[PDB]
Order: sequence, then C-alpha cells, then structure tokens
Amino acid sequence: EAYFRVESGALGPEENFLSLDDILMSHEKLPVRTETAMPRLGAFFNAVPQGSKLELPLWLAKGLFDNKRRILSVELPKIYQEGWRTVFSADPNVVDLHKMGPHFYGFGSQLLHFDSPENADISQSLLQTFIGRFRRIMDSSQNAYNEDTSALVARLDEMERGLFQTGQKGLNDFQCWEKGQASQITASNLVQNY
Amino acid sequence: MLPRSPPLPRGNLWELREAQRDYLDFLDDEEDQGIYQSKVRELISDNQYRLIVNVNDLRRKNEKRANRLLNNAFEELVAFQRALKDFVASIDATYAKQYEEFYVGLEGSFGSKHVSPRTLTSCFLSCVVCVEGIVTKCSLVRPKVVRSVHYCPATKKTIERRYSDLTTLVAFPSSSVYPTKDEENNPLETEYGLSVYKDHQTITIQEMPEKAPAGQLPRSVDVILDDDLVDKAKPGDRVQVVGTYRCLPGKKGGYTSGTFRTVLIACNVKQMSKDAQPSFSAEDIAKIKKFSKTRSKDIFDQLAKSLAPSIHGHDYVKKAILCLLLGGVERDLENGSHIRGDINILLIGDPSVAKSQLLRYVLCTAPRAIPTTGRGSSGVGLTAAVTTDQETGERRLEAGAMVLADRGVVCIDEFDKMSDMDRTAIHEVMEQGRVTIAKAGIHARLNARCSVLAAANPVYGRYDQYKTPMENIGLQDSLLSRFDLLFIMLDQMDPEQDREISDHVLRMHRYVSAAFMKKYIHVAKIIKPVLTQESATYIAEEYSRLRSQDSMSSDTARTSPVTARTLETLIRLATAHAKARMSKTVDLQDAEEAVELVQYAYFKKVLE
Amino acid sequence: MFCEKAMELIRELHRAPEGQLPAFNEDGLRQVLEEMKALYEQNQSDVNEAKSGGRSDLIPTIKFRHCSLLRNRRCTVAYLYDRLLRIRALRWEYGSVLPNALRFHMAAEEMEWFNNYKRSLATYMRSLGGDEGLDITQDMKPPKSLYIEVRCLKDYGEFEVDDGTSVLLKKNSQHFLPRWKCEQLIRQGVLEHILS
Amino acid sequence: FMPTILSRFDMIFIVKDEHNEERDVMLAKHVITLHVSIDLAKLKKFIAYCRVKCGPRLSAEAAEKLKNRYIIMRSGARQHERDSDRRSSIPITVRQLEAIVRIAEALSKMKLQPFATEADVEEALRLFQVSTLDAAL
DNA sequence: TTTTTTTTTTT
Ligand SMILES: Nc1ncnc2c1ncn2[C@@H]1O[C@H](COP(=O)(O)OP(=O)(O)O)[C@@H](O)[C@H]1O
Repeated sequence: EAYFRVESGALGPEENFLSLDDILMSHEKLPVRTETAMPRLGAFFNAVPQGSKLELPLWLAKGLFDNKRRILSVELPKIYQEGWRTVFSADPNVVDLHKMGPHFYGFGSQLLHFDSPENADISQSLLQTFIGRFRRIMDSSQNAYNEDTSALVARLDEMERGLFQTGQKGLNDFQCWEKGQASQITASNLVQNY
Repeated sequence: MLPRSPPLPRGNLWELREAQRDYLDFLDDEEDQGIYQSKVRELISDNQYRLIVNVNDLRRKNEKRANRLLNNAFEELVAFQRALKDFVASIDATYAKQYEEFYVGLEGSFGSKHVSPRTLTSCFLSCVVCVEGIVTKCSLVRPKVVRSVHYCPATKKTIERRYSDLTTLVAFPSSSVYPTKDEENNPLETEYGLSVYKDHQTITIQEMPEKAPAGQLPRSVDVILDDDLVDKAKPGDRVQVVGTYRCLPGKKGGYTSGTFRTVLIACNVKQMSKDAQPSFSAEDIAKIKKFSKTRSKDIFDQLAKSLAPSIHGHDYVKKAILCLLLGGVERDLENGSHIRGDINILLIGDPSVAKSQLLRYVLCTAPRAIPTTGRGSSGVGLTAAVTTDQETGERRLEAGAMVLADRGVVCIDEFDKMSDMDRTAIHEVMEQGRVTIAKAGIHARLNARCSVLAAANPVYGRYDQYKTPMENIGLQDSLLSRFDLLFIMLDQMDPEQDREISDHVLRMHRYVSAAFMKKYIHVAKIIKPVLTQESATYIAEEYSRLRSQDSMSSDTARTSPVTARTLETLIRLATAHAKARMSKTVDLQDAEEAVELVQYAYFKKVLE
Repeated sequence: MFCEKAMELIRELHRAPEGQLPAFNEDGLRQVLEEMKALYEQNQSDVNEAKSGGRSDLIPTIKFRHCSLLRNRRCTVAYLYDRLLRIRALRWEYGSVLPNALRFHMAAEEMEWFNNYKRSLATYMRSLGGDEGLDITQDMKPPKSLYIEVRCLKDYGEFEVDDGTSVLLKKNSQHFLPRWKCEQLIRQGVLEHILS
Repeated sequence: FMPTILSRFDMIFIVKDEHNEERDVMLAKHVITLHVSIDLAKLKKFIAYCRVKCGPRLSAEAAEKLKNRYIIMRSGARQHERDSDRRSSIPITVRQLEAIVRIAEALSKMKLQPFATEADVEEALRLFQVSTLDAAL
C-alpha cells in the first residue's frame, strides 16, 4: 500500500532507468546481421565475419546501432513480421500473448528506434490489437468475483495483467464496502508475513 | 501450439443483391494489384471448377462482408458462386458454359472458427469453420444426379428436370420419380448421355491423438466431399477441412425426433504435413549443377565422408550405404524380361559397432523406409497375408512390410534371430522383385521392387577370428548369394582406435551439408547412365579373375560364393557410382571404384 | 552474452512483488563488481593500444565492452535502489522500531540510511504546528466512531494511558479504549478490532 | 542369462542377504513398524520441476577424465581374456561409456548445475567399478 | 452380437 515500485516507461520514448520491468524486458534476444568484423571477441559466438546472423539482447543493440548501419543491421522477429500481422487482425481475442512474450507491447514499442521501413505498420498493429482485446478485459475483470481467475489471466502479458489486477482491486473493494466490511481496521503488511 | 492459419504463420518466408454486387467488385481486382484476375485466367488455362480465395483479403477490402460471410455461409456462398460465373463469362463465355456451375473454396485465417472436432459445438451451425484432424475412414465414390433430360418419342419434344436434396446450399427435398408420362398421353424415355451427375463421398475426421485429454474416446465428425474434391484424402492423414457446418433433419413416419445429425459440407482440403522435397530453388539447382561440375574426381568420396558424421570408422560401409541410397538402373528387355536394379547390404559383427545406428540413419535419410526386426516379423507378415473383412466377410490380401516399401528401403535388424522357415519367404521378393501368393481363395502377384539393408549378430556371440568366415555365419549359400555385399564389421582391441573413438563420441556429447544430400540424391536418382565398351571389357575381366580361385590368394577364405550374380552387381555398383557425378556415361574410373569394394567385401583372412 | 550475474540479482526481486524485504546479496554484488573491474582493464588495454600501433579496427571491441559495463551498472543501482523502497515502507506500516526478523535481513549500511530517514522524518513532523506539530504517521483511515473495542492477541508488558493509568495486556481479554491510542498496535498485530 | 541380455543394462548389483543377529535386530525393528498398522509428496513435485529445467552437458575436463579412465579399463581386458577365456566374461563397451555420461548428467542435475565437472565423475566411476565387478563375479 | 460343426490360415 506504500511500496510504490518504479513503473515502466517501455511504451514511451525510452525505458526508465530503475524500473525492474524494463530491465527484464530488454534482456530478450533479437536477430542482427553484422556489418564489420568483430575482432578480439569472437569467443562468444579471434574475430567474427561481416554478414553474420547473430542473436543479441535488445540493450546491446541500442548503442551498437547507428543510422548508417555502421556495425550491424537488424531484422524483426517473426512475431512482428507480416505473417502474424494478419493473424492479429483476424480476431485478436484468440492469441496467447503470454507465449508470444511475455512482453508484447513493451518490446514492440522499442523496435521503433531502429528506423526500419515498416514502422508505420507496426505502430498500427499494436494500436489495433490493444483496441481489439479491450472489451474482454474490461468485462472479465470487473465481473469475476470470488472465482479462480487463474484461467481468465493465462493468456495476457505484463501490460494487460497490470490492468486485470486493477479491475479486481476495484471490484473487491466495492464489494467489501457494500457488506459493511471496510470499516474494521486491519494489519497491512504483517499479514503478508503470516 | 495453435494453428491459427493454414499457411504456417511462423516461417512463411524461408437483399441478396448487395452481396452479389460486392463479390463482383472484389473479383475485379484489376486496379490495385491484379491478384485474382491473375487466377481466374490461370484456372481457365487448367480447366478447373473452383478457385481458392483468401478471406484475409476480403477483410482489407471490405470488413462487413468478410464478417457476414463467416456467419451466414449459405446465403453468402450461393451469391459468391453466382457472381463468379458472372465474372468468368466476362472473360470467355464459351468456357463459361462448358461447366454447369462453378465453386469457390476458402483459405486464410478465421478468428475463432479454427476448431477441433472436440470443440465443434452447436453455436457453429451454418458458419464457416476450419476443422483439423485425422481421417479414419472413407466411403465408396458414388454418383448423384443434379439434372435429368427426358424425351418424348411421340411428340418429339424434350423436357428437363432439376434436382435438389438436403446436401445442397438451398436444401429443398426433391423426389427422384423420373417422370415417365408427364401428360398421360405421351410416353417418355430418359437420356442418360445428356443428364448431369456428380461425385459424392463421406469421410470421418477424428481428433488428433496427442491433443485429446486422454480420458475419453476422442470425438469425430462427418465430412461430405464432392465435385472433384473426392479422392483427396486417404485413411491415416492429417487434414484441415474448411467447410460449412450444417444440420440435416429427418422424419420416419410423420413424427420427427428433435435429434439431428450434423455434417460438414467441405469446400477445401489441406494436407498439413509436407511429405516431399521436390521444391528445389533455382538457386538450389544452380548450386547442384555447380557441385556436380567442380570436381568429377572426388565427389563420390566427398559425398560419402559427409554421410554419417556421428560414426567413426567404417568408411567402406558408408560408401556402400550411399551406393544403396542411389541405386542402379532397372533394365526391362523387349520380350518382357526384367533385371533388378537394387543393392542389398548385409552387416555382421560383434556387439556395439553402430550397426543399429547405421540402420536408424538410413531410415530417416531415404524416403519410404520401413523398419523391421528379426523376431517381431514372421515369414508371412513380411510379404502378404490372407484375411477377411468385418463388414463383408470375404477374403482379401493384406500387404506385408516388404510390399508397402515399394521403390523404397527395408531395414531388418537382428536378421539372425529369424527362424529358418522365415528367411525362405524372402528368396522370391529379394531377387525377382514380386511376391506370388496362392492360398486357399487367393491367387495374386504383388509388386515389391525394394532393397534390403540387414544386420545380423554372428554365431558364437562374438566373431571368433580363427574359425573361418563360413562357420561364423549361419546363412546357407543360397541366401548368401542374394545379398550382394557382406561386410564383416570386425571389432579390434588395439589401444589406438579406442582413443579416437572415445574422443569422437565425447565430442558428440558436448553439443557436405546435412540437408543438402537430401536434395542432391533426390535429384541424382533419376539419371540413367549407360555402359561403354572401355569399361565393359574391364568388368568382363575382373569378374573372370574373381571367379578363378587361384588368382585370389592363399591363407584367404571366401565370405560368399562368386556366381554370375555378382557380375551384375559389379554393373549395379558401377552405374550407381556414376550417378553421384551425374555423369550419364560410366567410365574406366567407375568400373575400378566398384571393384575394390568387392575385393574387400568378398575375401577374408583367417588367423591362428 | 555478458551480464548473466547481475540478472540473477533482479530476477530474484521480481519474484517478490508483495513488498517483502529479502536477504541482502553481498555474494552476487561482489561477483558483478569483479566482472566490472575485469572488463574495465581488459578493454582499457586495447583502448590505449589503439593509440600505440593504430588498431582502429578494434573500435567495435570498445563499444561491445564500453556499453556492456553500463548494463552492469544499471542492474546494480536498480537493485540497490529498489531495496531502499521496500525499507521505507517499514516506517509507514510497522512503526519507528522494528523486530529483529527484519533488522537481520538488511545489510549493515542500510540501517544507517534508515536511522537517517526516520530522524529527518521525525524532524519534519514536529515542525508543522506550534506544539510538537502533528504526527502524520497515524490516521490512515477515516474516523468512524470515537471509541473502539479491541481484543489482545499476544502478551505485552504494560500499555500506557496518558494519565499514568496503565493497563495490562493478557491474551484474549478485550478492552474499550479510545481509538486514538490503539491504532499503533492494531496495525502491527498485537491488538484486534472486533466490534467492527 | 546370456552375456548379451545382461549387457543390455549398465549397472549390476548382486544384492546380498544379511542374517546377522544385529541385522536380525533391524528385522525385529521392522516387524512392529508394520505391526502397528524430504518427503515423497514433495520429492515428486521437485523432480517434476528439476527434469524440465536443466540442460546439463559435460565440460572439457570431464572428457579427458573419462577418456583416460575408459582406455585403461580396456587396456587390461586383453591380457584378461587372451589367457583365461573362461567361456564367459564381461568387457567394457562404448554403450557402457555412454551410460557413464548419462549417469553423470543425472548426478549434476540434482544441483541444477548446467555444467558437470570432476565433482562426480570419479565417484560414478567407482560406483560402476562396483556394478561391473558384481557381474564379473 | 449367442450354439455347433468343418475347413484352412495363423500366432
Ligand atoms: N564407432 C562408433 N562411432 C560412434 N558411436 C559408436 C561407435 N561404436 C559404438 N558407438 C556408440 O555405442 C552404442 C553402440 O550401440 P549399437 O552399436 O547400436 O549396438 P549393436 O551393435 O548391438 O546394434 C551406440 O549408442 C553408439 O552411439
């Protein structure tokens, strides 16, 4: 109630520095093709050729990128390719955005700092998927009371679980006021140890 | 894993007037990129009834119609197939009359419709669905009338009649009375040549085994194929039918039970598994014609080195197994004779020399390979056995192992734990190439042109290196002639070899291209080289030197007898060595590549 | 790639999203400072070596190492900063003094941060009003009535009433006290508000 | 029992029966343990997560450990079988070597340790020196 | 969709 973690800026211009969600977000891998040799460090993948397909975290490919593609170029995973961008248009209420994740909107908004050609078509997928999956999170979260919700929440990602936990915290708080139950003073964080 | 599209989305790169006038506008397709005007013409040049559509396009073009088509499939598919005949008459009206009616399949990505026969509830009635699963039966293809043409011999007129049943998209039950006197005065007579019939089948999809909750008997569903979709599915497949869902009522005696039977009126079929590798790229064929030209000296050896890297030693055996994977050339003379074009390999040796490994690799490399053991295989269960049916009760001939694997490979491990009465059932199917059965009420001859790869443990448990090669093998000299290559994988206890063997296996436990031999041999198989008189006089000499005992050696025993049957195994190994080079003419460098193999595989040495 | 050790500091705090202070990790922290030093020197070598022979083709091998320390900096300040949030809560929820099931999980320098924060807070609080300001720590829920009925749950030496009129607190013995005093103890676990 | 169906395994334990009267005190104990009538209920749910999260392989040093153990295991079987050859025996085979490797994997999976080392190879080899000498006798 | 009798293939 007073532990206010630093929130995630993974949807705006640039992720926050201290947010433990973005730190684990950017760690996810991404495919690149190198433009030069990689001397003195070919141990991991001593030198590495130019024109080689490698898998690197996102944070690494932040500074190793330039406009001229001096060191390496990037190509998007298939989840954001043209293939799946039609699937997410058929009916977005069917996809398991936890397997295709578990950071869909967080990752996809950082792949816009690579000035690829099809950006005007990724920032339209996300917008049209989130709008598609809305009337199923506005209604399965404000209307699921004293139920086992661990199956209404099995196909969501970190940007959506944060909302499914705000619908419930406002349902279970009006239903606790209606029953004269939110008058008793209780232990706040000690019942967490118990 | 959820199949939310017939095209696997991961790696695809490597009144009723509005509907009819919107479908036509969609089928124009000219002004944006001409995607369908490139397909209507394409099918007219192939004489097809139906064309496959992508609903993914209908969405981008018009969302309202794309939604109204996945929820009222009948009234929309009777308007699609009308405004398709309309658009084919707008190209070639002469063609637009050859066929009674056109059809239109579907494919793409339906939102929640991708269901299994287990999830197909009764909220999908009259809605395009896309069912996946295994076919587990078929029906007998039968005609079904859709129009008659009658004739009056008295009045010289000609009346017609249009038919319709509950398996249409319009569903009016017409009676098949076949009018014989429309007006009581004149008599009629049907004309079958001018009427119109169509085909009709009925298959049964069943839920996939590894998707069932395993507690029950997995659910099923009934499909009604039609109009040249008919034979597109055999029992044991993995199909993705895309068809409307329908309930068909009935009444026995003016009193109907509410219970109905629901079927799926298919309008497309897709085999999910890709079961061939002919789709080589032009870049691939370019690579192939490069590699086949680079060096003609060392391409066979270079091919065989890369065969099974997971195994150390046994270069000769890999060479011969490659020769197997290629094959010879089956000559059939003019009078009707026939000479086989396959190679049958036998491997004997002490335990743990990677024999089973070579077998399990040859299984996966070649297409159409069948495995078999030496005790889980009877002499009749290998070739063909007589049985009956449960529905009809009349006998038939169930095909054994070595008849399913036609034009393929059969891998028999522990070929020695097979009783004497069971080997004998092979002597006809290993050389003559076809099985003959004369049982009680069955007289048949099945084609079984295949090739045998067999592995046998020697007698005495281990190969006593002192007795002789003939006493270590139990096979009689009649079966030993069929197998044209006998490899004694002798195991030796010198300390050196074990060192590198351990190095190799341990490196393997710390983890030419692999997926290129597939295409390369699938291509070089078809070539049919022809002998030349420069080598044909060299083989006709190496054989007559093999057949003479004196020229062999002393202190050297014979593993198998040299007959006039090893002569045309020389010829087979040769024209299978000039198939890697894609050469098309065998030369003296071939008829010498295939003689040392023999010189090594035939004669063994005895110690004391 | 790199940074497989720092990412074992974070992937542990991310498993406790309730706000419960886990045991400090001096081990992994030392283990990542060591890698920082190692890469630092092994890169500075070739840095000054690219001015002593002209190996400018090593410029990539600088960034791949220059940035790959910034990471190990982020993932060691965030962890060190996150744990400074889950601590300040223990001043708004438990109280001014903590039981040693907590003061045993904080690293020995976080106690100094605490005793600084607590003291600055108690300084600010007394500054609001004329007479010893207003203790804003209490009063977390709107007041409903003027007296409350509590019921003890553990032993507690001798609770005080302002007028010097103490009250013993045996187990399972309920009083009727002004809620102006019982708030401190209800919110910890000693008493209990029964007559809701 | 053929030397081949026997060799289809990798570990032979000739179980022994003790009839000692202190062993018989253990038996008298076990009597009433039935006359009256780390937990499995969590051991199973531990294995269910251990099997599915570890990807162990061998490290470079275990390789040269096993090579020199196995070569010297082979190197004497010759002079063993060339003279006595008592119509039956059991020598080492590469299948048994692969068994050793897949045993070391299962040992180093107890610890979620993604890389095995000399920490357990020698004790596994001694366990096997028991298990092969059993079938030798 | 059951017994009983008789012939032939199969484990
Ligand atoms: N020369 C070799 N190269 C690679 N692996 C080998 C070799 N010899 C034995 N092995 C390994 O030892 C085991 C031998 O089993 P296998 O040879 O298939 O038994 P059998 O010879 O009775 O069929 C296999 O797992 C194989 O990987």
